[PDB]
Amino acid sequence: NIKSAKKRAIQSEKARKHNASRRSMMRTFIKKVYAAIEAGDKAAAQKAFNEMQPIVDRQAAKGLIHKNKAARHKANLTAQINKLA
Amino acid sequence: LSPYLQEVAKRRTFAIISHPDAGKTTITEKVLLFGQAISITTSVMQFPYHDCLVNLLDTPGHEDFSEDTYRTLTAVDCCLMVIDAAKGVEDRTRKLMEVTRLRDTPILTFMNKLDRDIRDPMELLDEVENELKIGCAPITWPIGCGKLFKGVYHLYKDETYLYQSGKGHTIQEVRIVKGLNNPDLDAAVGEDLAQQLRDELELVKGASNEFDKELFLAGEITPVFFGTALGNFGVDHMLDGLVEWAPAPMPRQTDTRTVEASEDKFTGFVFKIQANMDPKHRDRVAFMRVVSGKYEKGMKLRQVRTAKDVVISDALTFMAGDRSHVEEAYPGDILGLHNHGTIQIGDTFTQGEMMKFTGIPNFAPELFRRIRLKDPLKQKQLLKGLVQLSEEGAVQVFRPISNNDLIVGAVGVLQFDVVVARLKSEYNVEAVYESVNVATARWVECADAKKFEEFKRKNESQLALDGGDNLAYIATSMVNLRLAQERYPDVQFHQT
Amino acid sequence: MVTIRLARHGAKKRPFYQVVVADSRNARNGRFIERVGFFNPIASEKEEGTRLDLDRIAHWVGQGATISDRVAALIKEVNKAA
Amino acid sequence: ARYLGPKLKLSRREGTDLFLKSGVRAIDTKCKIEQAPGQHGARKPRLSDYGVQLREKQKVRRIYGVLERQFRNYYKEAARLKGNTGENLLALLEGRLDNVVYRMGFGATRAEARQLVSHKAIMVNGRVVNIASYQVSPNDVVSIREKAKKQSRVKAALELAEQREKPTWLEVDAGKMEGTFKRKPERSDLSADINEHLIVELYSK
RNA sequence: CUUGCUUCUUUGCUGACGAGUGGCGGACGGGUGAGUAAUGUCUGGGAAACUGCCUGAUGGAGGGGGAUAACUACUGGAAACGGUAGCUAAUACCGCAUAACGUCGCAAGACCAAAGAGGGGGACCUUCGGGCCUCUUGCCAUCGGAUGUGCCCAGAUGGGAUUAGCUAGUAGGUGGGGUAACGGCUCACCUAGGCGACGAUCCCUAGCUGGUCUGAGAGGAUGACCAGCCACACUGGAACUGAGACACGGUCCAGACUCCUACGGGAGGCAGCAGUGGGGAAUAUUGCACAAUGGGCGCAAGCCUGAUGCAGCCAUGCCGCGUGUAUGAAGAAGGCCUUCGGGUUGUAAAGUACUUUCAGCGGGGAGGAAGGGAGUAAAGUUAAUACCUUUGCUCAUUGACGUUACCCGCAGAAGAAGCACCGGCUAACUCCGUGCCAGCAGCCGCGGUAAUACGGAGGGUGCAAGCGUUAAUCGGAAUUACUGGG
Ligand SMILES: Nc1nc2c(ncn2[C@@H]2O[C@H](COP(=O)(O)OP(=O)(O)CP(=O)(O)O)[C@@H](O)[C@H]2O)c(=O)[nH]1
Repeated sequence: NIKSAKKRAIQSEKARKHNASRRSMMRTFIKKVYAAIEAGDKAAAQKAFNEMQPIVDRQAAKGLIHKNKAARHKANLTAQINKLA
Repeated sequence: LSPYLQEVAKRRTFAIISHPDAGKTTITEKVLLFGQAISITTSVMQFPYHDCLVNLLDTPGHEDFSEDTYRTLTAVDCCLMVIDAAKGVEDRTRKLMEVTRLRDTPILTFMNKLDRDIRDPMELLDEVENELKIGCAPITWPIGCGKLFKGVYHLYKDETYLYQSGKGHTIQEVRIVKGLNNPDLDAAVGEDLAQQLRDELELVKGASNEFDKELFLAGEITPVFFGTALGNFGVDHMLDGLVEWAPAPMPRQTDTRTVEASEDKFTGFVFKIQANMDPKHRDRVAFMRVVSGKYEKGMKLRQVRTAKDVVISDALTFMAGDRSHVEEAYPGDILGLHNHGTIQIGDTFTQGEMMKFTGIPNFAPELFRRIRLKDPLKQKQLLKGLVQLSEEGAVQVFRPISNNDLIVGAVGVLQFDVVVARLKSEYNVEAVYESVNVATARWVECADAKKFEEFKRKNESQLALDGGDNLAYIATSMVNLRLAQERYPDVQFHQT
Repeated sequence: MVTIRLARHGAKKRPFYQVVVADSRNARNGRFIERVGFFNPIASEKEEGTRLDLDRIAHWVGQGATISDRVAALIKEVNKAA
Repeated sequence: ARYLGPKLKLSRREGTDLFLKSGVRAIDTKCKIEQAPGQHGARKPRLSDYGVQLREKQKVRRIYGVLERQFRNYYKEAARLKGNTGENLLALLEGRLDNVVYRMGFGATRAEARQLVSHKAIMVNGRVVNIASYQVSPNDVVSIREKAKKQSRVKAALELAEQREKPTWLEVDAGKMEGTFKRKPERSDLSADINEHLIVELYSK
């Protein structure tokens, strides 16, 4: 529709790559740790967990993650990596 | 030296009037080209023109038509005539000159159809000056006869232009030759034909008069102009004459005195209710006389005949024919407003001057056939929408008491206008015609109180409702009107 | 955001306001938590012109209710020392 | 709203004197009362139960000048009050302002009292009242404003007030035309003739 | 050229302000009940939760970097609408330091953030960009309160058995993933369970409720206007932004319908306010203003608000007032009846004396108005009598309604009464005209040449700016009987 307030549309377009791209790289790091779960190497699992922890806490800080999803990821992933180790 | 009056002077009026089959539509469509912007409609073109902003106002040209122009030649200060040579000065032109002599309008004429055969110029000017008893002063004359018209030779401008064929679609320019006695012009045109043209210009200089400015306002010696409407040539020189010859828009008569074009209290009364094309709505029209007073966006008009303060903020300007946005303008223009069955023809407007004008021309029409409601479902579109057309000057719908056989009033003959108008968004009934005899003039009359009551009493089955809740009597013969005159209806008479 | 505001009840050309605690996303005559007091602007000098219970108002101030201009003017009308 | 017609035909129609033609003059005997209500008034009717109910209702109404919807509103107001309906209905009929102006003697008939109320002359408690159906509260004072006081029309019609019973529940000053309203009238004080029970019978079904 | 009178190019240096980046609002206000028989609503509980804007408490707010719009040069398209190559700012974006009762973990341990702006100024210091001191406001993290939202259970919430079997992500469990959160919400494995005659599955209908009407009550229909919830935004599906939408005036795709085109492609969704076509017996103005409230943004002044406050139309419903009152017999004229004596219309009308509600006109004139702006004084704050908050106090004031409500004056009964019925139910009688015809009628029923029933006249009755008819609900109808039948 013809409206002066169409700026929130394309600006959300300006969002829908970048923030989501961050989410993209976030979940791939999570999937990387799942590769360690398919690897059996507990040292590589600990290294991947230490690699994914500050970026997922930063994504929980920037409003994308609501600090309970990332808490659930840290919880069940910590449970997997100390059940394996 | 305020700019308000300086652009009052930049607003001028030329409507157009002519003979049937003369070329109103082609010349208006080609003046649409000149500013970078049969016959059943009216159209107003304001303009995007450079020097001034001179309005147009079309009208259907016939004898059964053109009851529009009897009351909108009162609106327009000037007059454009279009006369063909095959048609000449006929009864149409005599009726239009009988109209224009009553108000002394300045008249510039335009001889059209230069592609076909045209008689001798002196014979046509003698026909004008004899059958109109009004002189003229020619400026040019084109070349020869038939299809040989390929130039224009000015006298008071001393400019010689040539012509190219097939320019009806695009705007093209032909090169300019300055001199009058140029032998290269005689080689490009033709030597003997140019010598005949120079001899005819010498006959013009020896058998005519010169131009006037104070007698141009009365219209005694009306100037002529030449050229075709299809060849994109002859009307390009009209614009300079429209700028230079036409005056300021004149004052118009009221009951008290003439109201000038420098005062206030906007005098925009309604001239025509036009034959409306309906996308989704009516709005009825408001063509106005707002010569006096510059518009305001939130102005509150005053209906004088009902004496009410009516807030009207929406006003349409006719920019290039399309009904444009909400726009205010400079005085000397014609608007269009949004009415719903409230304003009739000639309803005056001021800001407190509770007086009336001297207009209201056009009264009565012959009585044609009927409404008999084919596909009789949904009668309400003709019980409203033709009574909507009953406020117009061409149509006055007559309702008899028996609730069937409703008479369409026509003052002309061709009722195909209403038949085509019955195929609109709110018009869906056909009503194909036949022959039914109802004779003439349902002469409208509404007498003073206590005396027309017994007249309703004695022949209560012989009345008929009209458009606008009137009761003329009933007109089947002249003998019944003689009995009505014998019945003595003393009346405060208004014709409507 | 909760607020204390007028509700504009009454009849046509007869206003009768209802000072009331309600959320800002609710309508004027819409949903409210509870009502406290009332105000009548056309109330001339008679037996009663304005009732206003300051205890619940102080309780909603202790919760974070934003007071509008007319309600603050009614608080300055119902003065603690006057 | 108002009848404005044959006010003396109604007294022949009910048979009893409805006091619509009270006037300066006494009991008229100028219309052949009780023997000619109309054209076929010599007939003796069957006069059934609903007949006497309707005659009693229209008798009380054309005494008090109240229309039917308005009297049904008075019955609905009297039905929800305490005590009994029949006393409360006649108390609400007496509580009309034009009836109080009639009992004070400020006008000969009831329509004259209604006109005197309507023409901004009757003023109670310092506030002028135009509606004749004004419910008169107890302990009020009614009078006439100084711009409309004693233009003779109150005066001679006050002499009729010297011939009436002059009831107990209201007192007139008769020196400055300032009446004084008092407690509500008892059933055994107002005119001793009309029957509320037939009205209760008619509005009970 | 009247040399400080006027003309006039630069100049963001100010008051302010198109467009642009950014923050908030757009998820509220408004419209409709299409869909929906339980994914909905109501009643009552519950935890496995969220919560911007409001507010309380406790701490931080340190140090850096890279792009980009707007702006330039070229260029595509008719328009809608961009692309390429450069420059720049932020409360826009992204790293680094730093953390706690915050997140994970049994603990050890690991990790997580920001943003600064506006006003005034003493000393010092000014590369003279300003630091610095104070106030206001904004930001980040946590614990909370309130508000609103998400989720679960029980009961209640139409008909049909001429609908008796339904279900395969179906029922449960384990494990992985996903949601602010439990959850077959979603996938891998195991078992055959689960619903149902106290109506499962299927069809039709329907937004639900507080409530409305009727009824003594129990009940019956309804739920239109006021209000709460749900659902929808030409149809369907889908995600993003955002705390809150899987979105009326946001995006994309597929379909239907109008319009433009320079034919390459685009614009649109009044179940918003107005208004129009069509439908139908039936429903309004393309009006004024933020004066007041409320909502959004801003410190504030100010801006928007078709919500609202009103104005216009419609007797649609209720209420009130008036259309005169007193007197007035020759018991006039005219109409109707008659036993032609007379009666009725009828104190009705004429006449006389007063008065003018409401309309017409001419003048005063509240209240809906609180606030906000400027100036002054005092108390806080601070180094500060400067800035800012608050309270008295002085001035100019803020009304669409509005030619306001209301009051006074002018004139003249002057402008203002109709509709149904008259055999019984049920209020009221005759005459004339047809003649089982014309016709009336809610039921019984009249009219066949003496009609209290049809039509007309007179008179009366009833209601009153309304009156009759039609359509719907309840009562009477205890003729759906649970109260209260056989
Ligand atoms: N070749 C040519 N044909 C012309 C010219 N002017 C008019 N015509 C033709 O003459 C006819 C006139 O058409 P039109 O413009 O409608 O005439 P009109 O004057 O508007 C009709 P009316 O007088 O009723 O309003 C058309 O066929 C048009 O093509 C001209 O200059 N050249």
